[PDB]
Amino acid sequence: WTGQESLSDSDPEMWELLQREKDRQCRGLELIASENFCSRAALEALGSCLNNKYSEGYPGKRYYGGAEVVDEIELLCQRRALEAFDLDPQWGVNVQPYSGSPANLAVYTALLQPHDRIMGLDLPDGGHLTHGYMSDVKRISATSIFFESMPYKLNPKTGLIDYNQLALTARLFRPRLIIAGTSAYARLIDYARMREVCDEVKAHLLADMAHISGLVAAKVIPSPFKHAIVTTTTHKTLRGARSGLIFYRKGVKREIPYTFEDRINFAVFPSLQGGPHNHAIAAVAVALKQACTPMFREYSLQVLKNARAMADALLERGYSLVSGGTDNHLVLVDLRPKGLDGARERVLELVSITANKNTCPGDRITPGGLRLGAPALTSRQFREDDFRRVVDFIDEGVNIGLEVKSKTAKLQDFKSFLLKDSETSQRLANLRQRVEQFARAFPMPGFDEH
Amino acid sequence: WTGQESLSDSDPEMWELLQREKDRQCRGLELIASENFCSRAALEALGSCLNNKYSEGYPGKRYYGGAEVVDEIELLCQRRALEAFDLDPAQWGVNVQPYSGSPANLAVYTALLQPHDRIMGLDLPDGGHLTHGYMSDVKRISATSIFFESMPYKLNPKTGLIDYNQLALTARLFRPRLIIAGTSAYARLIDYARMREVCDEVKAHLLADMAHISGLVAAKVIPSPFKHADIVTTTTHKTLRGARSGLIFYRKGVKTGREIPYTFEDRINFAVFPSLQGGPHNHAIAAVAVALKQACTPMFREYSLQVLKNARAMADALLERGYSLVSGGTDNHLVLVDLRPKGLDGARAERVLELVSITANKNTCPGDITPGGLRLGAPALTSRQFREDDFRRVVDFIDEGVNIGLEVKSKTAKLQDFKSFLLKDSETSQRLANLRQRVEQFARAFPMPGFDEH
Amino acid sequence: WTGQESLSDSDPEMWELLQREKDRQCRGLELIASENFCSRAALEALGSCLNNKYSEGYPGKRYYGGAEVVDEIELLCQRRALEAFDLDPQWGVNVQPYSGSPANLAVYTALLQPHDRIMGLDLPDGGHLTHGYMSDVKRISATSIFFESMPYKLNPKTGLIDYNQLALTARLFRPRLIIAGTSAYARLIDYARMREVCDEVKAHLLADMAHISGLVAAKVIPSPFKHAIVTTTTHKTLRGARSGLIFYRKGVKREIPYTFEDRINFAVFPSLQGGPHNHAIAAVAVALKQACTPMFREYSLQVLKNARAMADALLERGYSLVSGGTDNHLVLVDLRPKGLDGARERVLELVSITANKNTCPGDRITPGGLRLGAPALTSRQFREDDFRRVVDFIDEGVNIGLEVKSKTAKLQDFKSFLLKDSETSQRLANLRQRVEQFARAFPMPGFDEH
Amino acid sequence: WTGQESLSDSDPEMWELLQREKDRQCRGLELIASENFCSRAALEALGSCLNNKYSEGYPGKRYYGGAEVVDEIELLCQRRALEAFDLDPAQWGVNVQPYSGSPANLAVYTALLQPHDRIMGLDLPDGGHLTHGYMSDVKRISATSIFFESMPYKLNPKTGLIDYNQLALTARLFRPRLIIAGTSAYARLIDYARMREVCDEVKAHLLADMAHISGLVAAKVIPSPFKHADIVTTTTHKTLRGARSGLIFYRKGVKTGREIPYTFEDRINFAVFPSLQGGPHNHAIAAVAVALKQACTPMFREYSLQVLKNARAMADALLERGYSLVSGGTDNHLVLVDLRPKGLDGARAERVLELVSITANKNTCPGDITPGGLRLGAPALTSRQFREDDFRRVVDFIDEGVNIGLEVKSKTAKLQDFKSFLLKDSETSQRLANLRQRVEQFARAFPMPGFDEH
Ligand SMILES: Nc1nc(=O)c2c(ccn2CCCCc2ccc(C(=O)N[C@H](CCC(=O)N[C@@H](CCC(=O)N[C@H](CCC(=O)O)C(=O)O)C(=O)O)C(=O)O)c(F)c2)[nH]1
Ligand SMILES: Nc1nc(=O)c2c(ccn2CCCCc2ccc(C(=O)N[C@H](CCC(=O)N[C@@H](CCC(=O)N[C@H](CCC(=O)O)C(=O)O)C(=O)O)C(=O)O)c(F)c2)[nH]1
Repeated sequence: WTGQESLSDSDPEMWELLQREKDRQCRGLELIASENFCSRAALEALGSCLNNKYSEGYPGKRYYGGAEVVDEIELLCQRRALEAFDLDPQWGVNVQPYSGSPANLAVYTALLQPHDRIMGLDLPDGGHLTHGYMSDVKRISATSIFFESMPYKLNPKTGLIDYNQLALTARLFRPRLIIAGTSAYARLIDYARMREVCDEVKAHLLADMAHISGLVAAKVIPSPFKHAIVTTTTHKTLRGARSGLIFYRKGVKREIPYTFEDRINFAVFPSLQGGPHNHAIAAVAVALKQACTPMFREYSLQVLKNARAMADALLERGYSLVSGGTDNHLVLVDLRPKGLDGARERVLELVSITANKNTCPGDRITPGGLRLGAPALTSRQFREDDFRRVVDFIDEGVNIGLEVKSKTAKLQDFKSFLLKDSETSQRLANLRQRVEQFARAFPMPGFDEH
Repeated sequence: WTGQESLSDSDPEMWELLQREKDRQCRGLELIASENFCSRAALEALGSCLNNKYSEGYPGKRYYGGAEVVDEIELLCQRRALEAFDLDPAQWGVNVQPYSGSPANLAVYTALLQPHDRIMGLDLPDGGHLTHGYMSDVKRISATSIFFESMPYKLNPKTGLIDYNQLALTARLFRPRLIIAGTSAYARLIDYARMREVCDEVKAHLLADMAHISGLVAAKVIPSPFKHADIVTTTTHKTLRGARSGLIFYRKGVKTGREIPYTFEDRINFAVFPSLQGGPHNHAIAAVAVALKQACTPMFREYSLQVLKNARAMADALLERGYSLVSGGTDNHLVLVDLRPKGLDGARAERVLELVSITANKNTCPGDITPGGLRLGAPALTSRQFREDDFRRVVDFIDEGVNIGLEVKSKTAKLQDFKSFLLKDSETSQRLANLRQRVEQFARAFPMPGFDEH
Repeated sequence: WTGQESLSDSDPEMWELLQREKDRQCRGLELIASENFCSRAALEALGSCLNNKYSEGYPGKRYYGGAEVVDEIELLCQRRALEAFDLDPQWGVNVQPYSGSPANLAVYTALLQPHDRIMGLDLPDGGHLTHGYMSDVKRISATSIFFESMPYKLNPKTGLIDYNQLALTARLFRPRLIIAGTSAYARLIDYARMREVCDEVKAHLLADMAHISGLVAAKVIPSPFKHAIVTTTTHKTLRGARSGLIFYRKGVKREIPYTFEDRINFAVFPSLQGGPHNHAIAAVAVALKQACTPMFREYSLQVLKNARAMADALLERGYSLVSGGTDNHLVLVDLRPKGLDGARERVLELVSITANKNTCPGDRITPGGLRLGAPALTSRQFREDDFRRVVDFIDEGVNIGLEVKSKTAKLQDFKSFLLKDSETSQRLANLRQRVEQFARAFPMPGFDEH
Repeated sequence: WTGQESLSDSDPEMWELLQREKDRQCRGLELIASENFCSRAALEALGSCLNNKYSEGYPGKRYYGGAEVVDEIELLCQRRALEAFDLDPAQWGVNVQPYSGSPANLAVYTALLQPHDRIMGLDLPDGGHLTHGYMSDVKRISATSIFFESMPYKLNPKTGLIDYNQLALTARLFRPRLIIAGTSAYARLIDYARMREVCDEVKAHLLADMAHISGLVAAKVIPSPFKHADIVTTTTHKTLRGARSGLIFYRKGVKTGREIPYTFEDRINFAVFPSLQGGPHNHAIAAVAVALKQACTPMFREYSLQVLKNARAMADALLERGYSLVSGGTDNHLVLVDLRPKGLDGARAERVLELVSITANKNTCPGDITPGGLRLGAPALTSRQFREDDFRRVVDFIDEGVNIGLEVKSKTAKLQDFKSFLLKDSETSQRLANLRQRVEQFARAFPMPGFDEH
């Protein structure tokens, strides 16, 4: 045993399940909002020898040693972050977060004291749990256990941010930080609006560029670097490895400076994390060079044009859509007026198009909508003529659930309907086969084999 | 643009630094204790297409969909983790989603302890990690010390072993809710049954950190903490020779007439998700499961027994050169040389051997901001098929390297001037070039796990 | 030296200032809302030998010994509390709080965990600080430091409790306890209203009977013992010594019981306090027997009739009045439409009628109204014909401040106006003399001498 | 109804119990340490018309109005407090609004410490109060332990003195923000300069509790803590022979070129109001100021020297009867008899002497839920013009009373049965009646401060 044997011959049991997943990602049209298909160039760096380097430290201030190469890869991800997200090196960025969720908790540990107060878009309102979600029976997110805070909702019959129930709940809550983060929100954030709301309440505003990372970088969608520190994930829209970073402003705000400088750096290490995943830091810096290319500018223009083409086709098929339309990479289809809901995701799962339940902007265990994300298959060189091609397959998939829902009542029986009916089982097996035949016809980033 | 281009031509600027570090890992003698060289089989799965699967959920309990195949790597990683440390699945459970060892430690705190509850951990300048609860005398630095109150338990400064007396004493005076038997820089073994008797007298949860001894415990090479602890956290890398991730081992099953249950299973699983993390790094989950099956093989046992034999040969050789080792010696994978009797501190050595391409780290010796010792790690080069005869050759290179720094200390005074002395002195740099190149010729001659090119 | 010498001969320096205060309390018409004049029978028990008894314990569960007499005085205050505030001994009461503020913090330590959440009427909205008041620069009340919580406001152009901004801010805050407490609020609390709001939000509702203690006891004003635990002070309206108590429901709410039982008893001791002020517990129990008398029923009917007579006379004099009128013991005069404000209290201070600034229901350092309390001089056998007699003296006092305000700008100069003008100094010296001559003509509870 | 009726005719039901307790205070030998008999001059001011003055504010900084005269009692109470303990007003300040000693202690915590900061205090079963931070091994009971984290510092169990070694040790391991030199049941004196060296090595605020030694310090009878402490809290009653209130003493004035200031003045004043309290109990503020001027007189010095002489005569007499005293003896106002060598616990004695009209309290002796000793207090009867010859007569009555309980223990077993034995046994009750009545004849013969009638 040497340690350089092939995965196919060292452990064929895992090689089995590795390329069975590569099959399913090519066999199916992944329309999950948070999902993307990383490039081979970044996937090669993700599984590189940089995993064998413990670099607990910082540029010039490392507690270890021998981090010669890792230092310049360290700063290059920073330089590429300042170049993919313009502005004078006036701005600083930290690239050590293990993912997007640790990036949000890090900024809280950096700027907020324990049990300090936050404002955040509720998870059933277009956010993730990192934004501060307590349930009415239990505290769910650690951002809600270590920091007390209250949800920030949007207009339930308009789909845009409710700035009336915002300044109201703000003056009555006086938090130290609010979040303008998006997980399921189809339009644009008014940055200048909430910035002065944050000084009326004396709060810092933080967003999540998780679903718009590449949209802001290619100047296709507006950026916060004149109206906001704000954190983001590496993947989803930037088409990279699983990591995260935190964008903080540096310099003056003698004049008063900006305090968002070394406390964020101190929060990710040595406060919350330890060894930087240097293989991920380099993998994403390859995708950070991807973000400075003209192809990425055209790819990003493709994802919005495709998200609007997906919407306009979804619009004509008889679907109501919260928000009114779309101005991002995502769709928030409202299926309740069409007799469908979010949970009855299982039907399209056995057809091999992966979606997710989404909180209905205004309903009452069963959600009422679902969330589709364009950039996943748009990375497969999809087009708008192929983006109304998707819609007929979603329209066909809805009709299978719409008919079995009329033949049942329970949903423990609705999902068992697709298993024992042996007639809908004929209809699903045939439906996925053409979805598999269609999905396999487009290129797929990454390795041909794994 | 297709997305399947080679890294060498898509970004030659990173291909530049990718094999320049692969050179430096072959170019240098990595003596860091926490560092290892992962296997090629795991690196292929680590940078696989499993990064393109968002599986926010749990095996069979996922809020998303299409998780048919991606689930099976999780449950197989579960079974392989319970098999690498010989735990029958009806008595023990394991969670394989922690992104690393630090999120794994904080997850157990959020799972069993309430905010501002009390923790006890070996102090960092005494052999512990930051996740164990380390405050400075001016500031709380680690998040385990901000969200949870904590107090250190130090060692006997003239014994080098964990003072298990000043632990049970101050525990009765502190009433903590969880104690850690976790080690980052300590050359001997933790008396787990001892810490078991302290943890049930005060009613506290006992957690260990197999971070530096995971594979030593996996090969049954050293006594295990899975019989004297309720929780056990570990890293997937370090001694286990895997990807950078973490695990959490919790006991399941049975613990008036009615029986006491076990509460850790569903509280730990809730802490890692949806409380603290989000998308599970499945590319790492599969990579560490690949190193988990290798870890159940007789080859991994032989490797782990070699790590001990090499760590003791490195220690016994350093002893004869006139060096001091706290605790007296070693029974694990690491050495903790005390450089104070040799007229040199921890930091100034760490710079000398760094520019010679022997990677060490400063370590604080019981006594005194600038340390006086270093931490040497066997499992890094033991994975390079090193032997004891090749591990006393390393020691002579360290002994020769110390004398280079020991002489510049006589020619300088400060340490802002000590580090620029080793750069411009065309005579000590000439002596450095011979030692650095000769270590390179020695280090480059050994095999290296992973891709030769990547 | 024996220890039984008279205060007049042992320390004449303090006897001087003791009977100079008894002069000023008789020489002036105390119209402070929180103020009352205690009876001699209770004042005698307040300075009794019960100060020399350390009774750290509880009925039958005392850690000390020899508390034979103090036990029956202990329970008698309880029995008199259950008799002055009817209902089956279904209800329990704790009589150890040192005052009213420690009573509120005790119920929080009893039912709430540290940093749990509260809802409370803001201090500038009719509450005290015990209700949870944070300033926009500093946390002021300890109820706001040990428990995070947010204010509960009222309708700013109606004066009644804003139940729209109540259920709104409630669902978005999900606290464990809300307060319905009054310090400056002229009307009645809808108890049944907020009780079900407290179960929609899953919160306990606590009030402060501080300004209505005797009004609820004589059945003149509605009680909470069917729609609420709720704490109160001993004095203000009950005309007793300075202490406090906490009223908690006992028994069932097998059936689920009420948890408000031994945790309140544990919070006042041994958690927050120590030695019970037994001299105060007995002094107030004398005033608790006062609350079961027909005279107290007629006295309480006098305070409301006088508060409405004071209002109706204040109404006709050209004063606007928030809330619309009055249904309690208090007045919340709105002086801004009359060119006066709250701060310009100094004028009537040198005239010897003591008032206090009150937060204007809707203004912008200088408040805009003041708070008068009827039960203070109503204890001096005042009448309604004597309660419009007050109004002309308040009307005259306003006109002194209204004219000097036109002759100055600053208020550091407005208060120095009444010192150096030597013409308004003639007008104030003459004004207080007839106020002193009028106030001295009525009986005064307590000792003739001290 | 006028409001000026006599208590005897307005409520004869309370006049019933008012002089029935005044009887019982003359009827019995009050041996409680914390208890004293307040002066008539203070009782007149305590139940004065100053209860009818709401003065939410501070001398010169009141948010209300008409506080002309009521202010002057405050500032005079300030001056008299600084004069009773010899503190020049430019170096020390005092706050006179705390309702008692417990709100005074928590006020200093809210003033200088943040929530969940750390406190150190002598454990309650070791000689401390609850305000010092006492948690049980199952529950946090005192509010000082819920809002602030804390840990006890115990005593040497075979010395009876405060272990100042296991204090500076565990302090370096605990990094507290404030330590207390406060005592509730400890017969010797606290080494303040010792606790001063521990409190500045860890940078912590040193606070004392003169609760049991306020008047002993006021008469300069025992060494004072006003030279080795930044804060000092005290009760107005107990040894100071005043009304039930509290005080807080903080240092003011001066503590690179620039000088260090003192931060306690405006932080302490803000904690007592408007943070924690509301209306100042001015009737108590004036009452304690009356006892504060008496405390600066040679009569109060003679009384305080007598409290020591009587406490030592009580101790030396108990020693000869075959009783044990922890610490060895006494140098303050209290005795801590250890009843375990006499075959009897703390609780069962406390019942016997209670029904004989000698008031004691159970006290836990270093060793073991049901104590084994009691706490005897001199200043209660020393205020009744007691002498040492009259304080060994008390001891013989305690010695005789113990033998009554020592024999019933041989005739019963439980303590639910021990307390009903002393009630229905027409033979031990006959022996109790002689001892109780003869203590009554002795106790009734001494003067009593306060009203004879009230
Ligand atoms: N066994 C063990 N366990 C582990 O876990 C471990 C290993 C190996 C790796 N690992 C895991 C990774 C270990 C990570 C780690 C460790 C310790 C500290 C720490 O705490 N050091 C302080 C000094 C740190 C300190 O003063 N920080 C100041 C900065 C002040 C400054 O920069 N300059 C001032 C200027 C003042 C003037 O103007 O005069 C000066 O001159 O001092 C602050 O934060 O404020 C100390 O050594 O005590 C740490 F942070 C981060 N082995
Ligand atoms: N030097 C000193 N300092 C002072 O400050 C001081 C003095 C003199 C006066 N002062 C100031 C006043 C002192 C105030 C003070 C003191 C101690 C405790 C305390 O903490 N005691 C616990 C037992 C207390 C305890 O178990 N409480 C249970 C109740 C459980 C129960 O009632 N029954 C169960 C049934 C179980 C079954 O069904 O089996 C049983 O049987 O045990 C709880 O709270 O849950 C102990 O002694 O350790 C205290 F609370 C309150 N002298």
